[PDB]
Amino acid sequence: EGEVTELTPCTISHVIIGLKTAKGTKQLKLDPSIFESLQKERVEAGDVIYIEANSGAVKRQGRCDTYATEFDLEAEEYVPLPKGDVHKKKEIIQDVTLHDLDVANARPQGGQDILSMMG
Amino acid sequence: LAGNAARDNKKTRIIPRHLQLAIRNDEELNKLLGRVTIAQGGVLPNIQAVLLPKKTESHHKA
Amino acid sequence: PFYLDSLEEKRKRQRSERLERIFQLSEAHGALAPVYGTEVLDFCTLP
Amino acid sequence: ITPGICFSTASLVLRATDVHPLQRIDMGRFDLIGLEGRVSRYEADTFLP
Amino acid sequence: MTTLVLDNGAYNAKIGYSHENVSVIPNCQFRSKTARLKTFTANQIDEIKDPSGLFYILPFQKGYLVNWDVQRQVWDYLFGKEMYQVDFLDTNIIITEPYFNFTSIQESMNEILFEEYQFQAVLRVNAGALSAHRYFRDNPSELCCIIVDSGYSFTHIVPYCRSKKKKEAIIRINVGGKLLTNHLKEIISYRQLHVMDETHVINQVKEDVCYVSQDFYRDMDIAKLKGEENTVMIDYVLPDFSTIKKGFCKPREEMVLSGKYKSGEQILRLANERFAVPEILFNPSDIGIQEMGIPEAIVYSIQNLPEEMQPHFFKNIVLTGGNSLFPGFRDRVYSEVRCLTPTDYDVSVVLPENPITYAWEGGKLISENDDFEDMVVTREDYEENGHSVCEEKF
Amino acid sequence: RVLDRAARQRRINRQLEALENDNFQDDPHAGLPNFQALLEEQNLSVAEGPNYLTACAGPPSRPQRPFCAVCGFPSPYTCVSCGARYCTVRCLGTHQETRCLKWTV
Ligand SMILES: Nc1ncnc2c1ncn2[C@@H]1O[C@H](COP(=O)(O)OP(=O)(O)OP(=O)(O)O)[C@@H](O)[C@H]1O
Repeated sequence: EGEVTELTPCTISHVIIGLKTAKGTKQLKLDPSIFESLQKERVEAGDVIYIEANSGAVKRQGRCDTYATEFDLEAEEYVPLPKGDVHKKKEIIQDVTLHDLDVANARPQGGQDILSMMG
Repeated sequence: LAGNAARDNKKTRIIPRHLQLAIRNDEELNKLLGRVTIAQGGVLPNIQAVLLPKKTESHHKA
Repeated sequence: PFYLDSLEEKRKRQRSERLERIFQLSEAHGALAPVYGTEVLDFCTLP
Repeated sequence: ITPGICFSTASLVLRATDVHPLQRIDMGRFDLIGLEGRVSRYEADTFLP
Repeated sequence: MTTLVLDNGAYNAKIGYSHENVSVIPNCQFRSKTARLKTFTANQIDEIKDPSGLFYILPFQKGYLVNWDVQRQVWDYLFGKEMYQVDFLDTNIIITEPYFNFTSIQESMNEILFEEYQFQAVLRVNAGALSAHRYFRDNPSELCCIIVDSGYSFTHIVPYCRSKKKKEAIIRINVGGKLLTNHLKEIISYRQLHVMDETHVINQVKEDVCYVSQDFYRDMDIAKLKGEENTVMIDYVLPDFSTIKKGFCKPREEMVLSGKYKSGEQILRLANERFAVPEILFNPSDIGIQEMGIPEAIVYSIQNLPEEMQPHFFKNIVLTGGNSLFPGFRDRVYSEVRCLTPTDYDVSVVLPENPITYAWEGGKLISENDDFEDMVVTREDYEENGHSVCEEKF
Repeated sequence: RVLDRAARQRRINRQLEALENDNFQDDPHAGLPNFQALLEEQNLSVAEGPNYLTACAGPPSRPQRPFCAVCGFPSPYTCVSCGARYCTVRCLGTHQETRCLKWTV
């Protein structure tokens, strides 16, 4: 987590993303397969975003706080800058039910052609 | 209107001041009494608060 | 001549963590086997 | 053509009820339907092991 | 040995013998209607019983010497007749200079700067180099450092490696003590108690109550309402010089929120300048100067090509200069540079105990340790080598 | 009417210049009764490479704060006359009566 500072897509071999937080900045090689999602979120230098190391669940929280008022009127969220360590590794011991798993495996996912009808 | 002006000025007895203020504040009464002048009356005043945040006495020999 | 032993140690440790992470994620994504796969359906899938 | 489009309203607290990245478990390790059209029987039975 | 060390900052000439003469002497002249014709020298201002309405004949224009007359008289006074003596070998005067110079400012020295006070190793070296030398002396294990010389005219960001000025990556954002003082003057004047005449006592408000806010928007939201803890209503008494000769913020117990002080003093201060003015260093371009802040520049120093040198640079940030001592300045700079710097790199900020005389202490250490037989440029060499030897050594 | 953009830029430049006028900001009389030149000494032959010309920081990345020109508080508004921002209607009035197309500060 952190304010994305720069995207440098290296047929993409990989895309480096710099995430800024109150405790510093870090550069990550970001599995160009999820550059699709990166573009889907329209994220670019300045935004605060999440990304999950397991699947690439990039989530745009909005623009940074310091970039507010760049346009005295603009429909934005301007989420505060994260204060913790950009590298957020923490264990989740939460439990799930077996019927929840069954339901999650009952119907497919995706809108390949008309399968969007599942939403 | 004169009583309203007097209560706004914190007075009980209506005076030419209040009559002038009421006549010149209302849109239609002023149109009706534009030519009229009132004794011991006055024109609408301006506020002096504008002097404070522009210039005042400095610390020089204060 | 500029060198920082602590920085090299931190970089090596984070690189080891990185390799362990990628190995874990690669092993965790291919542990599930399909119920039918793809050749089974293509076989049963008539025109 | 009525311009009186029905216009519901509610706080965003009612929409962020299901978002907590560092508190949700990864269900990708248990899904089976997604593997039907992506993964092959041979890929899992012979090659990967 | 009667050696000497000299700093000629635009705000104040920090000079004196190497025997701990750090005494801080203003580097300009003064005139006032209470002083119709007497043009008081550097420290003669103390003779003025009423320094109200002083006019500053200063030889500096945006940090560069100009008209050469105020400095001439100040030197003839300090080092010529009274406080210090002139001698061809005793006073080992070392001089400070801006980080950029030209043949005319201090290189051409025919009977000027080479006048009767000479010695073997005349040094006209930037104050940044002296500060870096002192730092490395009190920090021997360090290889490089970034000096933040928050002076009157500039706040220079200059890297060093124990001798070497990294000229390729130095920045001097136009914001300085002069701009801060003048902006405070105008802000006070065009809101209440028009006293923008003097770079004087309002300069005291610039030092007595000014502080850098840790959270600017938070202190602002606390200031937008009357009677809160932030004490935006500083209620700074203006000195009339008939009852008091220096202003000061009234204690919190004597606050009159209605401003109707029965003492007769003009106290109607409610605005946020007291912490909005110090904030100009960190986020400029809010007043209009399209420049970067000092943390933004400390980080833009990433332009230093060698990567292995950046983690050594980031650990030796020195916040010297007179303006660096605002309450809350060092920690604010640290917070701003820590988030911008990589998470894996270490950041260590240091603020000298006396960031104004730090350069003078560095000059003292230079004198009393070495630089008498080497790195020398004498008038005898200038007479034989002219401008060449001076620019060669510096 | 409305003022142009040249006037606003000239106002900004002149205010920044006044912010460095040290002798006397408004009225440098205070009594009239080796003489090197001004900053022109080098400002007339500005060199290249590392120097006070290239030593400038440049434009910042953080957007400008919308702060009021009257009281110094946040200003989500902007006056049409000279662009000077203001916080409330009271601020706009105090501005128009002190700064407008006719007056600068
Ligand atoms: N106690 C204090 N609180 C706040 N500010 C202070 C204090 N003491 C000094 N200052 C500020 O420090 C400044 C002095 O800076 P200094 O003289 O070190 O710069 P300089 O060496 O002249 O720089 P240059 O050589 O570029 O002109 C003054 O403008 C003053 O406003």
